[PDB]
Amino acid sequence: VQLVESGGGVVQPGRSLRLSCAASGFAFNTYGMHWVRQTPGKGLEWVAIIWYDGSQKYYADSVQGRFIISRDNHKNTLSLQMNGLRAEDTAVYFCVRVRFSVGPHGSAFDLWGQGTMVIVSSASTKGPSVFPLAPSSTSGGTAALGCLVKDYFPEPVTVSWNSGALTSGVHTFPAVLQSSGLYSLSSVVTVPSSSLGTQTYICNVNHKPSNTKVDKKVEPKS
Amino acid sequence: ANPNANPNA
Amino acid sequence: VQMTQSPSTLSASVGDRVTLTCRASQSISSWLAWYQQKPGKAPKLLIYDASSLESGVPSRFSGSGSGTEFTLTISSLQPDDFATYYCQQYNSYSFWTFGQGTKVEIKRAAPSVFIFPPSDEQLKSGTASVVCLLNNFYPRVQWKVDNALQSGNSQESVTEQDSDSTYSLSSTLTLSKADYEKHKVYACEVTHQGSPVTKSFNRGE
Repeated sequence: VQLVESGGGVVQPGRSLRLSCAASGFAFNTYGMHWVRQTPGKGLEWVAIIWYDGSQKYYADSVQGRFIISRDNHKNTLSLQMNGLRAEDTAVYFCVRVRFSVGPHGSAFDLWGQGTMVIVSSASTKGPSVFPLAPSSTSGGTAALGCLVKDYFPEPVTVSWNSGALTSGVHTFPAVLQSSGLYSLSSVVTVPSSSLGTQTYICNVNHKPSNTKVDKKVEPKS
Repeated sequence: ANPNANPNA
Repeated sequence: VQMTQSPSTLSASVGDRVTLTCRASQSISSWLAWYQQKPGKAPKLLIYDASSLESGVPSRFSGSGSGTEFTLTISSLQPDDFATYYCQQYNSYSFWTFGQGTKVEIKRAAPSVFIFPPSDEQLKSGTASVVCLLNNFYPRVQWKVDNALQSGNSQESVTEQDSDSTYSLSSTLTLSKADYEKHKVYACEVTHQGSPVTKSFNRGE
């Protein structure tokens, strides 16, 4: 029993994208079906519903007039046609089945796909710039330093420290898609304050898509 | 319930 | 119908009793569902019709409430229960809306807060990024630039607990270099509860 979405990827703003969802293992034509989306920075947002027989459709205001939901009960597929895509439609899109019920009311969402990611960005491939987040002399039991990995596309970058030798204290954040259509993230590490003059710190950023590797030595200021 | 009415067979 | 979940995040240990609250801005009768979501995975249905347990969901999960006030209780938390829990209304003529979630996370190191000025290196590029780093500690963060409250030019992100259980939150304030040279005091203020801490620096010092 499963729902499997497809069709996501990178799409330019204004352009169009069709998602599909293949349902199997249940009587698909007897079920109402939904699309729900999720950005990292907002939670879950409902998108559209379609009746078991295609006879009623409803949309969220944010997508009304630009998205079309449809279904093929012969091939057991749900689809979402997304026209005039904006940067703010960037999200994981989930195909979602309603929990079956009798009587007059709908029910909760009992079966979800794994989701397909659509990234609305006019950007081209581009390796990152790496800027130090320099430590100083300081409060919390430890010092803190990092690398700011800015303006790259697409995902992912990988971040290591001292070529993998420094692992404890390392926190690398998820990338955020900036308004510019480019990603950025930071990798930080908490280190003892006394070692600022002794242990040199180097973050390693590898950006496979652009065949770029940056090694940045992070040292304090004065 | 209109949009929220039972959407199933 | 706006769904409100407070708090947004909550520390607990294996074994604790956990109660999550969900308030609805209008009566929704019992048309309320709770989901659990872990990173990188789809939400999973726990409770429907505000108190009915979904098939196969273990009995330590229970829900109650009607009208505008609902709760989800975990009688004794287990190691696979650290997750984000969402409530969602499906009331007549109300479409479908979700709370913003309560992230239940595993307790604990020492809280700390750091602020990083833009590097002179990035300044050459005409852009200035100001980074505020929070460790082992979570708000709800406000940026002040010469006491001027900032809006719309900051982004936040958080890491995930893994094998210990340290976590961090970052706020990145993004400014043109011109705007950055036009100010002296840059401050990052973050409030936990009754409490605020403000790390700052003076440009060029």
